[PDB]
Amino acid sequence: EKERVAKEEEEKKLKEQQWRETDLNGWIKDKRLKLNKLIKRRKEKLKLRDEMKDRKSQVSQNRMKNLASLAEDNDEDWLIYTDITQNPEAFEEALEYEYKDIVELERLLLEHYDWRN
Amino acid sequence: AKKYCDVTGLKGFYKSPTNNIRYHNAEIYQLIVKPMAPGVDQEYLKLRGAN
Amino acid sequence: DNIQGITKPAIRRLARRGGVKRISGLIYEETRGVLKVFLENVIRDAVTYTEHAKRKTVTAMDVVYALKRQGRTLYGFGG
Amino acid sequence: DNIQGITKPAIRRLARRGGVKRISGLIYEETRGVLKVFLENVIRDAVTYTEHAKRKTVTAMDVVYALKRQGRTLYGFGG
Amino acid sequence: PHRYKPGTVALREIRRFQKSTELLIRKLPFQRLVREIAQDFKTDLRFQSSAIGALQESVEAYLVSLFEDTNLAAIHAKRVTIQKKDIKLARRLRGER
Amino acid sequence: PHRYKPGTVALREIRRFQKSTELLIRKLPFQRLVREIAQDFKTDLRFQSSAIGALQESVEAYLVSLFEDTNLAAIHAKRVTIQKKDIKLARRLRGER
Amino acid sequence: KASQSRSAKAGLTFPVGRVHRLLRRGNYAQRIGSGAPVYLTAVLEYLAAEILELAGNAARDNKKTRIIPRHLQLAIRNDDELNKLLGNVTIAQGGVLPNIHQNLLPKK
Amino acid sequence: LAGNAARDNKKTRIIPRHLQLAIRNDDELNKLLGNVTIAQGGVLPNIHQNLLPKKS
Amino acid sequence: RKETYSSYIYKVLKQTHPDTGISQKSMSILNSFVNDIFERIATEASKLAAYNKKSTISAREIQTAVRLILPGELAKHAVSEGTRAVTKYSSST
DNA sequence: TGCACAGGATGTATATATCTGACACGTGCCTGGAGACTAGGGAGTAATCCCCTTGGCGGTTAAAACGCGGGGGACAGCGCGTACGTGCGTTTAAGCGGTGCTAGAGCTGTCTACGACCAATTGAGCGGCCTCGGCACCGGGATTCTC
DNA sequence: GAGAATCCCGGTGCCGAGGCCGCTCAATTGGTCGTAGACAGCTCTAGCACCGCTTAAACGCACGTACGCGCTGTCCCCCGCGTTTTAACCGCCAAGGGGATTACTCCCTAG
Repeated sequence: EKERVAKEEEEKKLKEQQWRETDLNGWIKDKRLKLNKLIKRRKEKLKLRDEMKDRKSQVSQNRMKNLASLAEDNDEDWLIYTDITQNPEAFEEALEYEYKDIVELERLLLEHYDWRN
Repeated sequence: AKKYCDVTGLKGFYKSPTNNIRYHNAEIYQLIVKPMAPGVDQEYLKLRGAN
Repeated sequence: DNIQGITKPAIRRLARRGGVKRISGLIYEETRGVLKVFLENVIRDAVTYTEHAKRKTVTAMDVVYALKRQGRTLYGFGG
Repeated sequence: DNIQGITKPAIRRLARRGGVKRISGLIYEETRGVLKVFLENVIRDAVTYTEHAKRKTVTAMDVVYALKRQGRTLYGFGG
Repeated sequence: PHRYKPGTVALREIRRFQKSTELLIRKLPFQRLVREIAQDFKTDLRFQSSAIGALQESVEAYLVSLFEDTNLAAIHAKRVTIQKKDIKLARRLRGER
Repeated sequence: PHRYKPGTVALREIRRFQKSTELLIRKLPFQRLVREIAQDFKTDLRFQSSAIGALQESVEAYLVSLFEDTNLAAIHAKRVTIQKKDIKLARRLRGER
Repeated sequence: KASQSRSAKAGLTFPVGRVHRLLRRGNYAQRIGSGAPVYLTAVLEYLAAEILELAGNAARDNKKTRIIPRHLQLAIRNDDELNKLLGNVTIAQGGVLPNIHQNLLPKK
Repeated sequence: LAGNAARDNKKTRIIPRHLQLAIRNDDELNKLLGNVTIAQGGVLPNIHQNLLPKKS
Repeated sequence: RKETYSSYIYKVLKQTHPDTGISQKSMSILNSFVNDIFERIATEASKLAAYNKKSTISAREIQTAVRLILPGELAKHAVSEGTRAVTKYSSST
């Protein structure tokens, strides 16, 4: 099972190498678009993480209302109670994984904030 | 008397309502004025004698 | 039947207030034991505040001061 | 690199004071993260006592009073 | 008929008890217990109902906090059912011996 | 070709440090650490010599008091080796969060 | 000649003079300065106002018009600096916040 | 108590390790000072039975 | 004759929530809370004044006690409110 | 034998009508906070002395970093049984609530003797200085777990 | 059965732990007065005791099934040990900056 997955990964790497050797500009554009999408998703996640720290924000009021509704009360309700938990360390791990994915997209683009203002 | 920003010395348009420190624009407020250590606001106000 | 004046589902009620799932049968007398070693430390301090005050009844005041002592303070009855 | 001042055989020395036969390798940085919050929590209440004393040096007199305020009153250096 | 999985209606009972704010110990066995436990230190001792409520609220908070401490020590020990050594560990690591 | 069993000399040096009571923490790196952690609030800080010794004794006592607790958590976990999860449960049961 | 109290001189609704009385014959110090009850009164103002804000939002969150001690308990325990300040005090008739461990759920 | 803890370890001088030995053995004194850290006293030697190796 | 804070805190609630009612037990909890906070702050200030060999309690030792007791952002908001109140009161000229 | 239609039964919908039920506002009152006047002593300023502590030397040396062989300890996995959850029959003694009785909480009055306050006094406990032996340190031989 | 690794007995400065005198404030004694603690005496709230109806909660027996527990095979990651090397520590000299303290003063807080 692991050997078949390794052979599939090697075949995918060979297909990516053949696509880079055949159409380098199209693969570079696709990898740049993927890097831009990953950067936009990471920026949205960072904006959400910054907005969650504010106690007077409307997201904090919505979290308080969700906690009051969960106290007020189903598989969906149990899933919402599981997903309404605080996960700062998991947020940092997800940010690290998103940074690793963005670095992989940047490496795929390579293979295929300023101080003025 | 003319009003100046306490951090940079430029033209101070605004003034924070918490520690009464004048600032120039948003980046100064976000980086310097709001997350400032306690006791430094009085030393800033010591320069123009407003402590 | 005084120390077992509390009943078998009473520890169950205090258990399911605590978010537990499965409960054994040998823990009921042990929870009653920590009841004994908690209420000795509470009402010995309460009766010291009682007969210091030249009274032979406990009021609402000495009990919450006894609770104020060890750091397990309780509101609502402070007046 | 100054945060690398505390050394791993010193953490081993502290561990064998506790009497532990087997130490895994992550315990060192775990105790580092534990201790870093911990000493800063008394540096919090030492330098404000120093500042209210109109002093710019710390001593053995305010640090023992900071520990006595939080709740680990320590003997040996007065107080 | 239709039954329930053991451990699913117990979730409903858990959420019912963690919504409901009511008192979980009957007042007369508790007042008998505190009267016969106050008789040892001093005789002819009368009581107050507000003192009864304060005492019962204190011990109810104490079993509650001790009980999630025991539950956390139990799931720490890769189990679901709690036992007596979980209680002894919770008391020893909480500081009261 | 005399090779000791692993853990026997660990227990022997555990015994030697059980009669021992001296400081197990180097002085100058800890002085550097407390200066770099105290510089962040009001600079140009003078320090007395006895304050560093008091800080040494308090950090060593807190370390050994946490380590006995996590030893009890580990021996309750049916293991000999400690982990981060024992340290978190020790911090949870002692209550410093 | 007639002038009003120091509370509206400082713009506060809590009694400055009563706090001064309690600081005087509370035997904390043999001499009490003038500005101490004003500062202490303002601190109690902000603490009571913030607690009443969280209680009012909790009572709005349950669609009621009265302050139940459940609202006070959930407002104190939900918020984290009020958790650290009020960790060792048990609120009379407060209850317990709902929490289930993730491994205790029917994960399947 | 410190004098007895001095004579059982052959010394005529009081050291803080002897003071720690004198406070920790008496249980009522121990919970009297359950929140007190001593300086240069050490900890009592306790070795766990599961951590003790071999058999008999 | 007995003392309570009830009218003041009632007014504080009417300033922000006009249509909200009150349980008497809630006043008992909140009266105990404000008395307990006044208790810890006042003896922290007295302890600090006894430390500095001073016989006088002023605004600065209770400022340091507020910095000692309260968490950091509550400490900074509390000293902001206290400083603006004491500077408003000190402008009796 | 099954299905469709018709008739009866019942739910309900929304404004009533009585009709309590627990809340927020309009008058006394009394006592304690505020204004005004006096005193004295507690921070406040500041200068000066001296002491310790922050850098900077340098040697040297226990001790940490690093790499390497090996061995039990933690990891998941699988089976055996029983203990806790579920359920219905059968108590029982909690809860309400009602009444009767009386201790004891609580307020007031009055007194006088314990204690703050003040002035004089004498002695004893802090401190600089002086002197010497307990213990750590070092050297070398007996002795005990471990392999 | 051997071997590191201990415990145990004897010589060595030493430097840090007991006396001792000088003496300076701080404990001691006496007198005065004005109030607070103690006791007596008083009025009613509130705590204890018991009877009786209702019934929802609690005990007890029966069984069924997940879950606590016993065993097992295995990576493998911690543990003992040799080899650099790198910073910790001890001896010390000098500065100067910061704490202690004296000394008058006035204002603001007690009454």
